[PDB]
Amino acid sequence: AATGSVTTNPTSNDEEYITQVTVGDDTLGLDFDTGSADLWVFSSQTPSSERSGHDYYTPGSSAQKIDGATWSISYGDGSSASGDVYKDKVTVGGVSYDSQAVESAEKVSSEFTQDTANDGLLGLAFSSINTVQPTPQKTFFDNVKSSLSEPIFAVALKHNAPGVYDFGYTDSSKYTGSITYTDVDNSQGFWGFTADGYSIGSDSSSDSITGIADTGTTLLLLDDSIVDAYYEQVNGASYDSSQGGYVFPSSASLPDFSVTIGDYTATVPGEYISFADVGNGQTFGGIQSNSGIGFSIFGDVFLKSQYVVFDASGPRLGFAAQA
Ligand SMILES: *[C@H]1O[C@H](CO)[C@@H](O)[C@H](O)[C@@H]1O
Repeated sequence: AATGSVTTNPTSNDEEYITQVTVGDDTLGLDFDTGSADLWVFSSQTPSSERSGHDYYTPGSSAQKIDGATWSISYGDGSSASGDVYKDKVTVGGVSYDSQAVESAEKVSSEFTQDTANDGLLGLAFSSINTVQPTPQKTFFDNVKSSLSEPIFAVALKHNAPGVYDFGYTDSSKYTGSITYTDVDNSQGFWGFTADGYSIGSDSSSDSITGIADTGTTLLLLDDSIVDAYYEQVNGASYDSSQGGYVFPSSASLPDFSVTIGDYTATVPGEYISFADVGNGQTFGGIQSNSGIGFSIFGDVFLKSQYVVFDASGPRLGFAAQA
């Protein structure tokens, strides 16, 4: 079909969002990641002991191995995954591509194994950063975009509730008002953009913020200057060394945080900033430092209050308030 949509649901505390997709003859839940250009899956090649409890892909009659191709992805916490590659049919809510490069996991870390609801990743960043070697592969969106009514996909992640991913069109029932666009910087392979300004509570700043829209990241990661400024507004807040971030009394009042895009305000309700309970009557904040990254990451904490349009023409990023 020229258009299609899929339901996406969050795991506990909105840590990640999983979306069902069909790969070959199998159906499994993958993490749609606009910060990655790889589509990898738990498979029949993954050790039985490592895929226990997971839905997985078994390369069948429609699979065509890309002989000699390998892939490997490493994460901050140390988690990793790697394996080989096959081309096969991938279908996302009616939109499919018959020969999508599917990266089969031959090994994954204990963290991945323990996260039984997560059976892989479906990268939505630019193909320029796909990790397959010796020759990188095209992402799903890159393969199907010309066949869509419009070369775009949109995301409306939600807090503790079902959300959606739209391909080839925007769904007017998911947002209010009109969509406001801003130019995208894909030089690093990400959906990079620059917010014109921001505001902590009712205190606005005329300074811009440059970063990327990443559905695969849990929190809203900003510059220390801004993170420190935000928690200065939260009574009892403090940096918890053992938690690796700012925490505060679970009952503390949290101000909203918004960023300005053109004439539109993308507001993160203070409610979403109270991320997770860490015991002792303390809560871990949804806003944390982007230290080490070099730039800001507009992750799920931020995205789940917005309807975001990823437009390949430009490219550009659009924002609108969720209905
Ligand atoms: C994708 O979405 C378009 C626009 O709503 C539909 O016309 C099509 O049938 C498919 O559901």
